[PDB]
Amino acid sequence: PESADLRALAKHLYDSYIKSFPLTKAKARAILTGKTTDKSPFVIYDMNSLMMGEDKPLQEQSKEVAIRIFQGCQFRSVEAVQEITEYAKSIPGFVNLDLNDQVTLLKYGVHEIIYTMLASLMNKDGVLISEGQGFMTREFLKSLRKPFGDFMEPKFEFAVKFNALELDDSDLAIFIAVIILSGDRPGLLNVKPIEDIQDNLLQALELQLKLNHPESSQLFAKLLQKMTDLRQIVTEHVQLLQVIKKTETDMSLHPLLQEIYKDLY
Amino acid sequence: SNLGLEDIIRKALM
Ligand SMILES: *c1ccc([N+](=O)[O-])cc1C(=O)Nc1ccc(-c2nc3cc(C)ccc3o2)cc1
Repeated sequence: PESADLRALAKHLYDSYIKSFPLTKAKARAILTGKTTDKSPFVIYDMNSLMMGEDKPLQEQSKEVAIRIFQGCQFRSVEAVQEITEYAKSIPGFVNLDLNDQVTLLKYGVHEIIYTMLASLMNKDGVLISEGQGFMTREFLKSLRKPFGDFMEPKFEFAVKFNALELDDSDLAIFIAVIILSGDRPGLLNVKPIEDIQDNLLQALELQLKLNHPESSQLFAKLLQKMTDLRQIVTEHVQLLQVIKKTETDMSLHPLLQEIYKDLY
Repeated sequence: SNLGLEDIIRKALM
């Protein structure tokens, strides 16, 4: 009965996730594998293939190129933000929380979730861009001038490890709900009901991983460590902000590469 | 442009 209720919670979350997120992990992987009906993504793997790509314009200045990238990617994240917000409303107990706390939890949580989404678009070789119609290689991105060449590499490093857990959508639904109901965000008024919902979600997650991945070893534990890696990845992004503001001049970047980065995070 | 992430979220919650 306890276990039945943990299974029912997992199902509720999964159904709600499918309703809220059009871009699922299964859909990303079907594009990355080829199972998909339609023709494959165009591969950008060098400057020539970059120029030969145009599936997507004003003249950007030197010491602004990087900040304009971070700002632009954050603005294009809004539909994800809205999707996550919608999913969050379906998490039992969440809308009965203090409005102030709902907003806080999302303000911090969304960035961690956006990285989990980013991982679904990646493999060890590259990342899907331009609504899944393009594929930009990891090798190419790593080859670009300092500081840009170090922008994406750590997200690939995380994504290879995270994707090695082999989570599916039904697992990810509960994972993301666990990330959102973090009782340690700064400024929370009433933590008790938050940590209480998250404890229930943690139960549900444990059982889901046992049932969906009976073969695995410390999958629960390994997955919980990824919250740290996401945390860590989010806290860091600032360290990129301040390598920029004083870098060995200049920060020219080809306009198609600036366009591509605004699709990342 | 004075409306940030919280505005998007608050709007979406309402
Ligand atoms: C956009 C495109 C490309 C890259 N990149 O490293 O290649 C990065 C980005 C980008 O802007 N990433 C980004 C921006 C903001 C945050 C962020 N904002 C936060 C606010 C709060 C309150 C908590 C945590 C936050 O993380 C993360 C990453």
